[PDB]
Amino acid sequence: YDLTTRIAHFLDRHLVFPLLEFLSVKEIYNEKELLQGKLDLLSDTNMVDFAMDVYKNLYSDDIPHALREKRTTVVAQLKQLQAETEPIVKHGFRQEYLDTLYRYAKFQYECGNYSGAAEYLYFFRVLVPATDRNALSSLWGKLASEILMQNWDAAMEDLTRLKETIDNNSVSSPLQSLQQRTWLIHWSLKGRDNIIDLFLYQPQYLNAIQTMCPHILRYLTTAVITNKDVRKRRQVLKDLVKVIQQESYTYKDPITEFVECLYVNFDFDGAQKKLRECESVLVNDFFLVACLEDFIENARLFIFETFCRIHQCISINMLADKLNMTPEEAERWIVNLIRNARLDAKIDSKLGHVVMGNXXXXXXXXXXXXXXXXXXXXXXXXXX
Amino acid sequence: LYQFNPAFFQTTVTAQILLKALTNLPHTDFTLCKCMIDQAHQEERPIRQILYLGDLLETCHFQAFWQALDENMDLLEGITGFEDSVRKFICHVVGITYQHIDRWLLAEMLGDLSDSQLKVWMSKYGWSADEQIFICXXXXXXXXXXXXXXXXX
Amino acid sequence: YFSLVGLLRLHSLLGDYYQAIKVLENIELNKKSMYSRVPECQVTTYYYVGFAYLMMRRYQDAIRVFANILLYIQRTKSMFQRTTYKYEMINKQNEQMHALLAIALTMYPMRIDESIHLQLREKYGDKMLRMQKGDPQVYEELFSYSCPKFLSEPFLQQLKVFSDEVQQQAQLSTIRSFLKLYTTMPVAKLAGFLDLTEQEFRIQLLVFKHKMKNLVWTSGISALDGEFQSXXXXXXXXXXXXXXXXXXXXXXXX
Repeated sequence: YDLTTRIAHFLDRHLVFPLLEFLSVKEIYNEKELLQGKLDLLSDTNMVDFAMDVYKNLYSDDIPHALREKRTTVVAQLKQLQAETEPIVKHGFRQEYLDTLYRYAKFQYECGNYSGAAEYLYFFRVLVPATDRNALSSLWGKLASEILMQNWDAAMEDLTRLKETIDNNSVSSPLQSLQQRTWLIHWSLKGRDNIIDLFLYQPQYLNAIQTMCPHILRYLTTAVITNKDVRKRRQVLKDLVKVIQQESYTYKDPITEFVECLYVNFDFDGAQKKLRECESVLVNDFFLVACLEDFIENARLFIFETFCRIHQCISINMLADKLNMTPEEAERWIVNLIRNARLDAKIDSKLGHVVMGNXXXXXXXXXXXXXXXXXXXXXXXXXX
Repeated sequence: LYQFNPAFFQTTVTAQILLKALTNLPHTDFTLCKCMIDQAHQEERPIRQILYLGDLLETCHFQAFWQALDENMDLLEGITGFEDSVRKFICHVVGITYQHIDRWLLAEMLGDLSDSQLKVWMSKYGWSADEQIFICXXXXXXXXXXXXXXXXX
Repeated sequence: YFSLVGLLRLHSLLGDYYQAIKVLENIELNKKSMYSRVPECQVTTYYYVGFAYLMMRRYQDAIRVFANILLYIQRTKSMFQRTTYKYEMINKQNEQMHALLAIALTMYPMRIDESIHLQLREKYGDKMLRMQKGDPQVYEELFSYSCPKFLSEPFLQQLKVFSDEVQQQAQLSTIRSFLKLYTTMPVAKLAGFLDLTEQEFRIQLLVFKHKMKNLVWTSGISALDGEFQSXXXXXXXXXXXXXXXXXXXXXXXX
């Protein structure tokens, strides 16, 4: 995939630069695109720490003019805001003070000092004229800064403060924004079964701010598909396949759409080949990178379970040959899966035979029949 | 008498009563005795230890029993045949829970016996080694007719 | 008879189990005198019977006596409704007795009934859920939190003995519930299921131990292979047909 479009695609500044730096650090130190674009993008802004890093090797050559100007303009801005806030604390007006807290927050954020951006951001608590706009926007900010400082605990916290807050409007997406933040927190924190529930829930039809439109499609999709323990047939069917709204996000990244159609349709080989194909790109995703190996393995386990429950006796060697993936690798994967107790697969690699089992038998059916009879009797008693 | 007249509680006699009760498993003797001793006394040494040993026997953890059993325990010395009585219970359980059993395993469960001693117990219950020690219409129709009639009605 | 029952209860509180049981055995007397004299006395007798059953290994006898004192869910799952005639304090005592019976009641059959019992309390419903889960960790915690209920005298119940015994029986039931029905079973599947039980080594031991109990049957256990193997039918069918007819009869009669 081209970087220009990816970097272009995400509105957020952190995504714009942090993603470039991730792609650069994440895959190859040598490649130009991560470093050139990050350099040029950083030089458009007030953070010299990021700029200093760019100056360092693997980064665009250091320029004296860029740093001195940024640095000095900052000194000036800090003095200005300091005074203005002094004066605002001393006209006795809440709105001005709130703006100052917000403006110190903005200043610190662009300057790249995140702790302070957070502190002065939430300092606007007391001076909030109203919880819904003064307070919920404070939430959106703590959410941005917390995501960027990598505390997703705090993200959930201000998500519950925001969505717990009494005034809620159905029309506003902010519902959308908060869903996205929560989804992201769950995803960063077996399958969560929360992340997907969140991402699948709605589309604002307005820019995510937090989540790439493709990002929501892929995160929702993969998290769901991997939720064997949590997911209902509906969860595969109800909340993804049948879900018309989510279709919008899905049509954005069609490779993922077909991946899910493949899985739902029982062609797990196709599905897993798509996944193998995308793996290298998905390892470039700043939020997804850490969970990739887990989600794919879970999907594979689910596929095995679908194969495994439907056949009493399996020719393992044939399956490995006919798998479309190497037989030895498949056997190794099964061996890894089994100890976890994910699969009740009865397997000897050497035999190549696999066997899974879900008067005694006859008694079983008889027992069930008796059970039903009991229920019927109970109903009769109730009627009486 | 001990429960009703606490000052007479005798540790040795109580311990011997409990140990002899165990020699009478699978019968309920051991459980009945426990019903006759309050918590405070069951928690005292060596009653606590004896109940623990009994627990291993009741739950049929024979290897654990022999291991935990301080063979040179004072109270056991005077209790004639204690060890063999325990073995009778074990063979009672074995006769019920095994079809075939490893010769080495049986000796372990009986208290790590020599092959010669094991032979004594196999002989006692008639067990022998194999490959190993060898251890071990019209009315209906009428009923349907009636049932059918009832259903129809 | 009332004096005997009270005396027996006193002995049980401060008294040995067997003598109290003998007193209970003498104790039962015609229902009718008790019914004429008061509503409560019969309930007290039922409670005493339930206590004896609880002391007794069988929970069946106590299950009947308790239901008669208080309404209980019947075989065939029909509601049993008790009379409200007895004096309100006596009725409260009866409700307490019913709460006690739940412990006996769960052992008797099934399954998740608390309909007569108030929905809001998590003390009994939570316990029912934990049993349903089949995982001890929740069960153990339920005892730990509601430690206070068990204690309610302290010497009389110094060690919580009965509750612990009951829980250990309760833990075993779920494993038997798979109840074999498989001619030959992979060891690994058994290990995964037995692993959940607190002892890791139990399956080598825990599985063999289950066979000794005889609740569940294991075939080929201790084998070199290491994989477990696992007119009468007509009678069963006939039995079912009978039940169906019975249900129909009740419907017609109704």
